[PDB]
Amino acid sequence: QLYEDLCRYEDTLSKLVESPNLDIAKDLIRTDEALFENVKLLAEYDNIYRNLQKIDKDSEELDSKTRKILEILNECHDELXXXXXXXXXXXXXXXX
Amino acid sequence: SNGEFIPHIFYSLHQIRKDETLTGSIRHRLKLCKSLISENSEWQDIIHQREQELQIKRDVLDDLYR
Amino acid sequence: NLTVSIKIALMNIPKPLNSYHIKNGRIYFTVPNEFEIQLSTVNRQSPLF
Repeated sequence: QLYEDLCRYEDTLSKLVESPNLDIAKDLIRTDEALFENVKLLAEYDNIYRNLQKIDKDSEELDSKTRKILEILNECHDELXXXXXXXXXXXXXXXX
Repeated sequence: SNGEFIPHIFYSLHQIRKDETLTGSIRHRLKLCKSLISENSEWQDIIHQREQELQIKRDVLDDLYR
Repeated sequence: NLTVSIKIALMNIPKPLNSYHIKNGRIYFTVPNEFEIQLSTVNRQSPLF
């Protein structure tokens, strides 16, 4: 709707230079008001989009933290079980 | 988009409506407005989704503490 | 599978690939076609950074 507004002005002026009435000017005025309102709304929408981006970044950060925790877990599992108990049993059988 | 370039056109348009170079300049600015707007309820829905992720994770940690 | 499931879980998986079956050590995902079979593949990797 914002583009037809910009085209109507050019068409009406192009018709005024060649000649072409008073009504089309009022049409231009209402067109003006509509265009202004649309622009403002658009700007607000842009700001809201920015907020959305921020939230996305936060989510990504939390995901990274979770990944690191998982990795530390896998290390702790690779550090430690029944084979040592069996070697302790055979060691007790060797000490006595 | 930018809303400062529109009253500048409306001033001259008012003058022309009250009465080639004047309308030529008006169109010269209107083209820049066309390229500007062309380059540049919905978001609400989106807002909720993003927060949905945050809420689930908070609930997990709360599962650890409680 | 716990390492791959979080990176796959974060990325934007396309719509025809939302359905998958995590198999023992792999991710086996399907999509029907023909040729007496179904277009299913097994995926497994290691990097994530």
